[PDB]
Amino acid sequence: ERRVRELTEATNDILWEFTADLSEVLVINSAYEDIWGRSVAKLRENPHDFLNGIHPEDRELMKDTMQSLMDGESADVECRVNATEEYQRWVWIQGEPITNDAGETVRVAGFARDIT
Repeated sequence: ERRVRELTEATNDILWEFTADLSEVLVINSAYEDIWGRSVAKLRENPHDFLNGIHPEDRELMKDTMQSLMDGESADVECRVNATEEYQRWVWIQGEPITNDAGETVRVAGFARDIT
């Protein structure tokens, strides 16, 4: 059923990864620009910039998401994005923690898919 879904519309997921303190973007692809309505260049210079593209109500859900990741759990959230389009896009985000030698979450990584 997944393949047939993919025939109907080619997948174009955002692939992302940040350091856990959001000091840097480690992975971001060009799909980010159309969906978020913001530049990858700006994100690299300020890794917190993606938050400005998230509806202000879903911004606090993101705090809960980061906390889950820091507790070593995977997370799965849906939120409204793209400030230029009055946040009319919905995105499905799934993230996982990448840990250091001591089991601490030091990077967070996943995908984001435009689900309308």
